[PDB]
Order: sequence, then structure tokens, then C-alpha cells
Amino acid sequence: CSTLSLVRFLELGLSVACVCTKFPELSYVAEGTIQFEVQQPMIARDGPHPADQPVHNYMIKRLDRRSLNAAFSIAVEALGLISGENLDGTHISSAMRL
Amino acid sequence: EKASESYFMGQMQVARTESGGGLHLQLTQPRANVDLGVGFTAAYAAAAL
Repeated sequence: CSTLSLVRFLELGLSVACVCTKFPELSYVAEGTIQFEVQQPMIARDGPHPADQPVHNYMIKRLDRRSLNAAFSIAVEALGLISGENLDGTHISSAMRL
Repeated sequence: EKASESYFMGQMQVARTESGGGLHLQLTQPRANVDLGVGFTAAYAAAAL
């Protein structure tokens, strides 16, 4: 036979790049935007800064949604024995079930 | 050099002025310097291109 050597993500190296945190209700709250800006530094230049509008140093960052998929097909003769529907008391059918 | 120049830092003042429904006050802090070194006290030179 052959085993399936599993691999953990946290035990890899790439994990340094991203902070992973589980957010259970996200798919519900993902109907709207989250929309948090971050910052922007600014030097103190000499000379008086005009009394105008352009004082912005808070560019906005918006969330993007991503997913993952998989396929896990199961045969028809399997769930028959699994649910005990197509089963009888013989030793044979209690072996195929295993 | 170690003591290139004196540097006097004053106190801060504000300018409380409202303009266009928004409070706009600026900060100011007067400064002053003097190079307390007889003869030259700082030299530079072009390193790369």
C-alpha cells in the first residue's frame, strides 16, 4: 500500500508572510465592504501649509473575497451498505461494509 | 564634527482658524542655528554617479 504523508501549513516556512486568523461568520458578513484605511506619514515642511482641502494621508484598503473547492464523490453501492439499507445478516455483507 | 552647530528650539504656537465648516489650525515652532566652529566644520564629497 502507500500512506498519505500529510503536511501542516503552520509548520511550513511560508507562514511567516501572512497572519492567519479564523473568522467564522465571514461569509455572512461578506455581503458588505469592510473598508479600513491604514496611514500615511508626512514631513513637517517649513512655510505655512495653506488652509485648503488636500490634507489626505489615509488611502483606503478594501477586502477581497476568495474561496476553495473540492470534490468528494462516493459510489452508490457504498452508502447502501453504510446506511445498512442493502444489508443482510451474513458474514459476507458485514465484511464488505468494513 | 562632534559640535557642528548650536541649535535653539523654541516653543510651539497654534493658529486657530476655521475655514469652510472645518477647524484648520496649524503648528509652528521657530528655530535658529549658528555654526560654533572656527574654520570649516563639515566636509562632503561625491562618492558615486
